[PDB]
Amino acid sequence: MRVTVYGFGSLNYYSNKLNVPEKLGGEPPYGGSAMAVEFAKAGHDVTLSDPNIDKVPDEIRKKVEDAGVKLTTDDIEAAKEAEVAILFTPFRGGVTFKIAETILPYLVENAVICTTCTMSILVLNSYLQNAIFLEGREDIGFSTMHPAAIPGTPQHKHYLIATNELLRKPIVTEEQIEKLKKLATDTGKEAYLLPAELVSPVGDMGIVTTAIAFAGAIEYYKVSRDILKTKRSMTEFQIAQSLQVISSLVTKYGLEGLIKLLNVDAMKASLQSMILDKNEQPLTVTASKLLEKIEETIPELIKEAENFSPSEPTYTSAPSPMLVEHMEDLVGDDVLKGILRESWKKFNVSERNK
Amino acid sequence: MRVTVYGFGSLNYYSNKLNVPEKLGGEPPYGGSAMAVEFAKAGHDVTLSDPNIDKVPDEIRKKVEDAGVKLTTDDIEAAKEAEVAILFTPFRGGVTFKIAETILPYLVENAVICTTCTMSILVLNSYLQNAIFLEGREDIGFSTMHPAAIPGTPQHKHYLIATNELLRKPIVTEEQIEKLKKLATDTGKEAYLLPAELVSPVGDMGIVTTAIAFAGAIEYYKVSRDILKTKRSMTEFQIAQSLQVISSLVTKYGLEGLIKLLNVDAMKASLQSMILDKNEQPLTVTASKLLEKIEETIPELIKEAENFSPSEPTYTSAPSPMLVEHMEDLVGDDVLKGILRESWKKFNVSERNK
Ligand SMILES: Nc1nc(=O)c2c([nH]1)NC[C@@H]1CN(c3ccc(C(=O)N[C@@H](CCC(=O)O)C(=O)O)cc3)C=[N+]21
Ligand SMILES: Nc1nc(=O)c2c([nH]1)NC[C@@H]1CN(c3ccc(C(=O)N[C@@H](CCC(=O)O)C(=O)O)cc3)C=[N+]21
Ligand code: NA
Ligand code: NA
Ligand code: NA
Ligand code: NA
Ligand code: NA
Ligand code: NA
Repeated sequence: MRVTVYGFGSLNYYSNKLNVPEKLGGEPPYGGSAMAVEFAKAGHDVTLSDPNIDKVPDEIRKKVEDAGVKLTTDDIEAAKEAEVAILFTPFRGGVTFKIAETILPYLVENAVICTTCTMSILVLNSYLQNAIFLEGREDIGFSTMHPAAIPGTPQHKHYLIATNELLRKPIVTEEQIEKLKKLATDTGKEAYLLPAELVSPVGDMGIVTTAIAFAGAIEYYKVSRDILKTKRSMTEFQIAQSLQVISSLVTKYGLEGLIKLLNVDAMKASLQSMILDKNEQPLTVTASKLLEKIEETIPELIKEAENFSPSEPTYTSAPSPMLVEHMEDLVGDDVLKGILRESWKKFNVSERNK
Repeated sequence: MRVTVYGFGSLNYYSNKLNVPEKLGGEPPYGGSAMAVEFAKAGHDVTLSDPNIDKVPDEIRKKVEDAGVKLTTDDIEAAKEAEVAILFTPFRGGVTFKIAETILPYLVENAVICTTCTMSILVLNSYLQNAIFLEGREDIGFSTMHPAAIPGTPQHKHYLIATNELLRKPIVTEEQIEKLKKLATDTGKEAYLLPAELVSPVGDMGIVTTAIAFAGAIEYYKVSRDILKTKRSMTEFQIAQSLQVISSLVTKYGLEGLIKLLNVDAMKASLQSMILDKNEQPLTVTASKLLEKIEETIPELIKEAENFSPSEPTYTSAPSPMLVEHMEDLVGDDVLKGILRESWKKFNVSERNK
């Protein structure tokens, strides 16, 4: 199939800033370039478009070209025969939007546009609605080829592919998803099909918080089921509440607010009474140990927390899905969609140091 | 001061169901009874009201009475001179509401009603609004004496006391809070003053999820700051999103939905690329290890997840505080308060096994 990868990947970031050969493995080139080489080795007709191809050293460029990858700096020309367009584009503001809007009229009929860790597919799909109406591109599909790893490292053994699950309207077809699954299996990677909204919390760097919180909830569920002998309904309410509260505090008041309002000393004290089976509670015990010296590890945050004051009140435990249902019933989806747009932009209050 | 503790504490639960002397320490009686004995030893005029005082063994009853605690089965008479009324009442439906509504006209002027781990003070305060209007008890204060531990165990060294912080309207006065702080310091306990909405996620059994997720977010913040060298705004967005998503999934689809939709295999794979400094990432490493055998530990949930299907779509990442602000602007608080009522009731979809 004809695949165009947009973005080589930052050579300096993966070599000097984050020592990827040392911390994870493999050798440069990492990122979009590695993805392209793999698709080309599988026998796909691959093009890699990047405006800075001339800054790539000759030895690395030659290695990429030898695999069969066609290199170019022309994004529009690179889109012309593309059945799959993968955006390995900057975190930087507006670069991904610009590229997607520019290639949109040139992609082949039924082409699918895929984002990676730097852009939510839902944010991109929403941003392009008027362009789709104007260019009559309702045939274009939207999904992801999220590596949830750095391509070129031994850890990259899969791709997270966004599906229509949990969405009100579809953004991709079954045929398009099959093409993405094939790109993954043709290159020896496991294809993980997830609801589109979950690709980011599962694939991005936040997987650390996602997995620790999820593992912590299962640990609390096992203590509740086996030791406290409490009701499932009570256990699920406690998990939902704890996580909604922390999320609300970080969103509204930042990490400094989260720390000042929850009270680390209180959490540490309270947690002592839930250490009921040391052998069956690895995370509780590990977390308790961390809370003991937490102030030495994050002095900069402890200082912000000491100078923090909540500017206005809020309902930290209000369950989002319940507020979402009420809002949808009261004003409808389009009106509600003009909220998930303002959230991702923060990736405002953070800028103003709030 | 005159304090009335409502509820002895369940002798069978703390001795046979949860082996408290073995798992935590100390000796029976645990709970409300222990709290009463401590306030009586400090020199307070203490009354303990419980309908089942005659079921308490004589030796345990004698030990309580010897400390100066007045035992009774009459809740109304027990309220008559009470400056502080502490509800160490059942998790069981409507028992706490009944007692609070019944003693409300008899408490002394400016008395404060305190809940413990079995009832949110905000839920109770909301439920009693018409009774307060009718009995002209706008002088009554609402707060907590949450042990965030089992009173009588060596771990119980503090109390969580609800304040007006983060609330739109106050529920307690400074004088009332000072009385609670005194009950705590008079009995050698640390007084932890928290915003009323945070007493439950910090004090209740959910502290396991609260502390693991919080510790996990700080661990991810340190990896982001020191190793990835990414922006604070990006880090806080990732923490907020991860936790909002997990909370939304558990609230709407239960633990079985959470497990099926996030995909444990995907989370485990993705997490491998964020293990960047083993020595500085205890929770990531511990969580990764747990995900490896997670299916053997919770087969009952893995089976529900296999038979799970989302009934309707939702926005799992919608930030609650943003939806709260919009709702408050669109319909006002009273209209919005008729939502936090339906949430706590679940402590519906859970009952229907959804
Ligand atoms: N499951 C998984 N998902 C990931 O998404 C993932 C991972 N594992 N392992 C490590 C790579 C690395 N990573 C970065 C995050 C932010 C910046 C970032 O903020 N870069 C800025 C500037 C960085 C700088 O110059 O210091 C930028 O490109 O604009 C970079 C790299 C996430 N990764
Ligand atoms: N920081 C902290 N906060 C706590 O709130 C806390 C703690 N540590 N350590 C352990 C005690 C124990 N605990 C229970 C939770 C639910 C039931 C429960 O659901 N009981 C049911 C029935 C129990 C049965 O009969 O099996 C009931 O009373 O109706 C009991 C006990 C929370 N505790
Ligand atoms: Na996230
Ligand atoms: Na902040
Ligand atoms: Na809901
Ligand atoms: Na909780
Ligand atoms: Na459930
Ligand atoms: Na907000």
